[PDB]
Amino acid sequence: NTYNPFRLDAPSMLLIEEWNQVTAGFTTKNGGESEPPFHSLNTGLHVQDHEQHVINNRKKVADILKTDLHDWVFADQTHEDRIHKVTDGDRASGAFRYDTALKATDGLYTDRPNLFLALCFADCVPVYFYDPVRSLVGIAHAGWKGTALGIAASMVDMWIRREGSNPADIRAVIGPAIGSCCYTVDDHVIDKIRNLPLQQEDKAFLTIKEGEYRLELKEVNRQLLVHAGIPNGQIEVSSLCTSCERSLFFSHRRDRGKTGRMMSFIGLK
Ligand SMILES: [Cl-]
Ligand SMILES: [K+]
Ligand SMILES: [Zn+2]
Repeated sequence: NTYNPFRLDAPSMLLIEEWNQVTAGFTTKNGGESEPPFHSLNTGLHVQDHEQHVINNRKKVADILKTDLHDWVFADQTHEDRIHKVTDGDRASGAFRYDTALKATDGLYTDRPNLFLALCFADCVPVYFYDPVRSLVGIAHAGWKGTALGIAASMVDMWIRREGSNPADIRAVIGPAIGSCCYTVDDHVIDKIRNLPLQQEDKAFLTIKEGEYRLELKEVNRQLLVHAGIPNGQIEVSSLCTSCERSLFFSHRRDRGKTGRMMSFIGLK
């Protein structure tokens, strides 16, 4: 299926065209230095890959975007719902060492120029946020936990309440993540999903058999953005499934737990 709203600058980059001034995108599996099981453009420092290879994969992505890795900010992602407003002082945090990545953080946004925000992915849902009026860019990492927590709606509530955004001005993109085609969950997950402040929670999951459910994590997040006040017309959901697209993405589910991570990135220049 189409890459839309992304454009493929092969091999390594998928770029959100309409936003580019914002630079936003998502990396692919290809064009890196990492050995199996991280072949080849692994960007995670937390998956026991060779550290120098990950920094070089990041150094290559930073150079394609004609930026410096010193102006990048990374998160210690704990699959909760903490959103950090990145400022100049946060520069280079987590970019070369995981020790300085933003602790227990899964949402990032900023209004400062030349400051690139970065989240790691290999099946979970990447969300992008852009307010062209307030000149805010943001990204959030939503697995099933972050989805049940509504980390995507908190980004919108944070822009509305702390930053003075009009929710009608906010644009959002949902990137490559695991589709319902390849994702089944137990009651423990579904009970937490169906407890979201959405009334149409069950539109995103079905029952295969008792205790096994198919779940579309992109759709719950899209529902949470519309609930939060973003007009549905201003949300674009990538159809790409990280499990299905074997030549493009790492997938935690397909690869049986030991694999690389792509990254989403956004920044203003
Ligand atoms: Cl439970
Ligand atoms: K249903
Ligand atoms: Zn799939």
